[PDB]
Amino acid sequence: AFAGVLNDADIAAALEACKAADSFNHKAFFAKVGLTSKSADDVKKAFAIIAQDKSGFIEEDELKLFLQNFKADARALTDGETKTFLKAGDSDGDGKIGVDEWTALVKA
Ligand SMILES: [Ca+2]
Ligand SMILES: [Ca+2]
Repeated sequence: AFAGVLNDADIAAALEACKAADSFNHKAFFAKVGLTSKSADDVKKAFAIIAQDKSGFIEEDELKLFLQNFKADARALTDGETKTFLKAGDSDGDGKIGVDEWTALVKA
């Protein structure tokens, strides 16, 4: 779903690095996959994908499936990984990650 925004090479290496359960770190994934250097238009396309439906937010259960947006058969994040990722992104603490949070998080 990221064809045209992120290259396959980086996506391959990013998934590879966080292979073992609990090895995931969103900041490392962002950097390796090439997200932090993308335009505002691509960063919003990325949000629309990860957020799945049209609730306008990345709900926790959606976050858990973060890696699958890149590779269909990727593993789901662990409860631990999901919580760490959510905690760092959910600035307003409403339990989910909205667009502003996403934009900001990608800039941190
Ligand atoms: Ca959603
Ligand atoms: Ca939030």
